[PDB]
Amino acid sequence: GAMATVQDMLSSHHYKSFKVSMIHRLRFTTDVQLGISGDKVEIDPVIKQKPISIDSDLLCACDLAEEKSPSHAIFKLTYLSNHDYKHLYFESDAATVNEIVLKVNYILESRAS
Amino acid sequence: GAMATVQDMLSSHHYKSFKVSMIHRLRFTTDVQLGISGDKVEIDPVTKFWIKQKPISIDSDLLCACDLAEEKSPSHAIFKLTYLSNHDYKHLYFESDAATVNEIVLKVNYILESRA
Repeated sequence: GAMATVQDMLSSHHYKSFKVSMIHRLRFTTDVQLGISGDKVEIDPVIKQKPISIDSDLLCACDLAEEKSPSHAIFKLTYLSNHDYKHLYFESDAATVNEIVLKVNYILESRAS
Repeated sequence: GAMATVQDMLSSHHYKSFKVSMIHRLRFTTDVQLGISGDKVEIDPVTKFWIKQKPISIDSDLLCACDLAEEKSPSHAIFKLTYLSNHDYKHLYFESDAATVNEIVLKVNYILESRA
């Protein structure tokens, strides 16, 4: 019904941050805070260590890339940056990863009317 | 010794599969079975927003090179396979223990060397 749909929209678009590790190369990762809302995705350190800030309208996709075990999953976020697709990869435990992938797709899917 | 090394040359083109990690975008690994014989090289991966891994089949006559990329410990080594696919060179990276890796690299290069 209308209450449940509104509540799910609030809940998927509210800002929420997640402690994940960003993967620069095979086994070279840094710990980050990944902040996601309906308006922006931000990546801040807890190789480039300048914060990253992406307008949510420049996001393209967010997919699960590998789930190893309940405690190790990797996902890939794709966005536009000065006219090219870039990919960021992060890993965390599998429940966290699945929550993040669903939240980002729920925001991509909400753009249509 | 010499006769085991000659047995390995004799059997170099026979089918053998290895359980190794394929490295994706120089960032993470997934587990594959890498089947190698003188006929071809196959990579077969061993959940609604899931990046699908398609099986890869390469005719051995499109292989170009197989090179140890680095050896970290006895426990981690990485090799690179290069091949021609629709007119471009493609490169795949795999890692496993050093013993497995050295065995694959030798086997693939015996296969490339036997062209004649």
